[PDB]
Amino acid sequence: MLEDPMSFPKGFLWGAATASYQIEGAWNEDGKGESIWDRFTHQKRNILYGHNGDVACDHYHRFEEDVSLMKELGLKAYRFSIAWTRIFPDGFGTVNQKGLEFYDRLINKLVENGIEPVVTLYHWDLPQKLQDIGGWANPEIVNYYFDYAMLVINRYKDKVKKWITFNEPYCIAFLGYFHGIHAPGIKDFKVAMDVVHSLMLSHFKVVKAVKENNIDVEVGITLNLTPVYLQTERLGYKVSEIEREMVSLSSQLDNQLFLDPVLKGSYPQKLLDYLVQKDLLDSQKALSMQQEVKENFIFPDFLGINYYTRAVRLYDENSSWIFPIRWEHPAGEYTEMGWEVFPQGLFDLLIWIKESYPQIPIYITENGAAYNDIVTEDGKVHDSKRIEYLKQHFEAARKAIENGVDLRGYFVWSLMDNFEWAMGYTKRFGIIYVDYETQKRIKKDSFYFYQQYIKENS
Amino acid sequence: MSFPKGFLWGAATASYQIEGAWNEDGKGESIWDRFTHQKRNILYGHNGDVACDHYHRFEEDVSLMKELGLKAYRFSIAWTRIFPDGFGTVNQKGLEFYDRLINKLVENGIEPVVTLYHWDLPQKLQDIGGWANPEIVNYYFDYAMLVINRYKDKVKKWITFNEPYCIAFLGYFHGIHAPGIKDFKVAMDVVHSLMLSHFKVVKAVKENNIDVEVGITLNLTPVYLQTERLGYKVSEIEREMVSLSSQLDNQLFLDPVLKGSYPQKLLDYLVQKDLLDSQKALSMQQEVKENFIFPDFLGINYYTRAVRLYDENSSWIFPIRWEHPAGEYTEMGWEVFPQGLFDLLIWIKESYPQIPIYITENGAAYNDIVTEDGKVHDSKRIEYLKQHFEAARKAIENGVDLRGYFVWSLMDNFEWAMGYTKRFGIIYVDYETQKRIKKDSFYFYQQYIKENS
Ligand SMILES: OC[C@H]1O[C@@H](O)[C@H](O)[C@@H](O)[C@@H]1O
Ligand SMILES: OC[C@H]1O[C@@H](O)[C@H](O)[C@@H](O)[C@@H]1O
Ligand SMILES: [Cl-]
Repeated sequence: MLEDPMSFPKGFLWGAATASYQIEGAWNEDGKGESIWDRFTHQKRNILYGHNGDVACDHYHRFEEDVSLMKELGLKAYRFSIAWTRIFPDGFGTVNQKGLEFYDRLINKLVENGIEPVVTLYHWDLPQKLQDIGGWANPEIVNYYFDYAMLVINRYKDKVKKWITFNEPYCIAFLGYFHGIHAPGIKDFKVAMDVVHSLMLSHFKVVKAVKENNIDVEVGITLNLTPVYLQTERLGYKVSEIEREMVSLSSQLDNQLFLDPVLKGSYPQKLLDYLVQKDLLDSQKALSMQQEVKENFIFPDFLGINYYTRAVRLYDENSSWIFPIRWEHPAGEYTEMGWEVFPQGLFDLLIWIKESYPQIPIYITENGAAYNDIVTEDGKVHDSKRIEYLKQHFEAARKAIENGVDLRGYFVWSLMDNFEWAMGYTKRFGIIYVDYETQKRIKKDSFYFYQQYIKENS
Repeated sequence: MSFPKGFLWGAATASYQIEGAWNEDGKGESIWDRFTHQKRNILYGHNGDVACDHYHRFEEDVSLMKELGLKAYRFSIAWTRIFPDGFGTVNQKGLEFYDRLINKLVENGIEPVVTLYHWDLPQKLQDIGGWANPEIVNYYFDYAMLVINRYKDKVKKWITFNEPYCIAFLGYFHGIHAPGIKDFKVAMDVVHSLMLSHFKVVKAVKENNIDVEVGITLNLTPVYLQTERLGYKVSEIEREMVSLSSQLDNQLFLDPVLKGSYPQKLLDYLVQKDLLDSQKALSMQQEVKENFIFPDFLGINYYTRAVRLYDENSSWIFPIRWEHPAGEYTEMGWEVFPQGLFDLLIWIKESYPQIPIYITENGAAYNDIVTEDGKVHDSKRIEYLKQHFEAARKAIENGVDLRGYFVWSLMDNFEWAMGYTKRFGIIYVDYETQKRIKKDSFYFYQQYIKENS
């Protein structure tokens, strides 16, 4: 007998996500200090086409129009980040009132319109003045971050009930400090590992203070997770032990390095051991890292997940990577990022978290796709592939819920086309198209699709 | 709007990829027998010792061709089956194999098209420098003329080389193909040995009034600018540097083959970057000019395009990087882009002297699964072929002298450094049993040939 389909729970947070550097512009206005991304994009050869976020989507100026679009869409929630440099131009010291006033006005406008604000405290825009003294590799950054975080939490806790300490610490550490393709452009694995640990301790400090002081907000963190699959199993071959081990270690670096500390109070020990055995990490640091996460661990209120695609990997002795593995690209649909469209990966990932970690509310804090959108003569954007991407992932999410995953919300990346970091403006993820010459917002077909989807699933 | 009368609908294979019997009947060792027998060279330690065992099973395979309704079949002759040491003693068992294959093809009304060299140089000749040793040209020529003279009554189309780009750069620069050397200057030597080898064969055929056609197969990758995809203005430096990268892929072999000179701006760039001795640049142009002869046809292997853009940070020999456009990709990580085949063919027609063109390879790798009822529902391969057939048709409609189309491949086979992990066949091969299973694409193509002939 047909029992009602499990649907999205009541109160499920259908949302859209942005980040301060990617949309705000006004990079030097009203006392805002220089961020590491201001510095990074103003230097040669770091960004495609020499693009920068000086203006971006001009959201600092046009936020009222953007909240109006959010209201039209029927978003239950909006995830955005606060620019540390608008609050503390120098990272610490004097507070910039005009920065507070911007966020006061944005947050109030959201609440007036019935949209739940969800704030990312750190989405990659460290004050350049703190980078000048080591940045995340300097242990004292932990305290400067904490002071910033508690200031904005105490200011906005009446209206903002969900706080994300960090967006994607994997990217911050390894892209910012190992690969150097993101600000601050450093290229040193051991420094990247110091950063990993600084971010964890920062996170725990904020979670601990909210709990200890009985502040009525929820604190979580956002991790990018990329489910890893074996090409050997795709081919129907037998998997060797060495391949199983090496691919698993590569998966642990992507997926468990932050998940394990955040939810279980320890780093993945096999990965740390490997990194020590390959002289990529000092034994003394591996040991102290482990001791310190255990000492400081506290369980968060929710887990945020950024999901886009999977990886398919296989053993490769000849590889120049830190593990003897190579990637394979399975046949199928790919985005302008060269990312495989693989909704099953979202389902598999969510089931894996349910089965492998203590229960915790989960939010998908980012999911979306980049297509080379064209504005038609009638001023429309017929982004049918984006619609299909989103429909399929929404259904992956539904199915996870049907299997008892505690999913409480879903934030499309992005509300609007924006500055895609080192790729500049070349990658469009919006459900709203932004003409960068005029700053006109054009609703893509995906906007109308999402609007209807929310209506039918709330 | 129709395919011309007598259009050669075909399928293509290569000796090392299908034959097996790698050391039977006195066959010499090739650089691919050596390459696959060293560790770390091929995925999963795969080798071509057995492959599809076509050496033994060719009669079944020819019946499948007949069933398919192929007008033509492109295959390669293994030099090491004919001259085990590359020169000297002629092996009769080798000759007898190609005798029987060619006879069986002709008997079934299928036109044989022979690639003389599809990458399997005798190891004995590599021992003395291979394609970098100028004497190779004469060893190759003697092999070529022997087989041409033997089979010219039944084989009217001969391809000197399959993809000299791959031979030189993948074999002698990147070293991911046999013989696994990594030296760009040696690769440029190889480029030139291949061009002179080509001209020598074309010349002897025409000079001796041998009634066959001689061509060459080049892999061509049409190149597109990400900057144009984004609707931005193109800078002069990007246009120049991406253009140089396309010339290395495309014009480096086309220009000598059809026009009798190498692309000068590329040579100049390679000289400027100490990638090519100035002296060699000069001699290359002079020697190609002296030996140039126009061929009877051009073979094109087309699979995909490249989208490129400028990158000063790049570690490649040009300051460029690739972009991956949104769309469908194959198991090779290749964009499905049938427009690239049309654009490429219009470009050949507009840029070079008129010449019959054959698509000597086109196809796609998908991760084929045999169902529980013994079928393979390769609907994506069907879609791939359908769209590329339509691009070929559009090229004809627009005045391109396209005279045939060979699907890569008749059957799943050894995909070089990827081993057996990539399946390009319209026929599935179970390597444990050597069973051939017709994929859905087999019947699609069967029907398409009947409707377009
Ligand atoms: O690359 C697409 C998006 O991926 C997310 O993980 C990041 O948080 C965003 O800042 C980025 O724009
Ligand atoms: O990569 C697929 C195919 O591409 C062609 O260019 C080559 O001639 C074949 O030997 C190869 O298997
Ligand atoms: Cl309080």
